[PDB]
Amino acid sequence: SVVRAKFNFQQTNEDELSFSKGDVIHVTRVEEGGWWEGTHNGRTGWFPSNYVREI
Amino acid sequence: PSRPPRPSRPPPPTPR
Repeated sequence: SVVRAKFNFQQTNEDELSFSKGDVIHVTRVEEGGWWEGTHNGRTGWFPSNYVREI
Repeated sequence: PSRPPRPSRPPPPTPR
C-alpha cells in the first residue's frame, strides 16, 4: 500500500490527487482500470496507477 | 465520511 510517484500528476478536479515525482503516496483503494485512490500530505483522491511504483 | 468517486475519464498516458 506504499507507492512512489514515477511522474508528476496534476489533478483535474478535487476527486483527484496531485503529486510530484518522488512523492510517497499511501494507497487507500485498489481498483483495476488505471485509477487508484490514495493519500498524500493530508489530501485524499484518485491518481493513475501507472504513474506510481510500489515500494 | 464520503469518498470521491473513481474518475470516469480514462487514465492519462504517462508523460513521454
